[PDB]
Amino acid sequence: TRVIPQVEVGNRKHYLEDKLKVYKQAMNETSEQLVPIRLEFDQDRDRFFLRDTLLWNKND
Amino acid sequence: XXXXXGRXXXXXPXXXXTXXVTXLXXXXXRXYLRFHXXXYXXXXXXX
Repeated sequence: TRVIPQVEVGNRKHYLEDKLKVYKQAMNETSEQLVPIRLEFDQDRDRFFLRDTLLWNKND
Repeated sequence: XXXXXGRXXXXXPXXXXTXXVTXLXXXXXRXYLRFHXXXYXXXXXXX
């Protein structure tokens, strides 16, 4: 018999958010300003190498 | 053969409503907080 808070899925913990903030943002939204984000890291620089592109809402 | 006056028209193949269209040109025809820095044991501990 135990009390287990949760079981990790993919070696991660579940994400728990604030619902009041969710409704506050959702009920006062007007626009969807989108930023194009580009990530580029070499190895003969900072140690890891990684490249990716992404879109991010600035009014978030 | 089909070339007309210097124009090279040779390379061409030679062999509801029902509108009729002209051929050859189509058109209609995580982390949860720990106790410190959460504002207790910073106003407390009568021991």
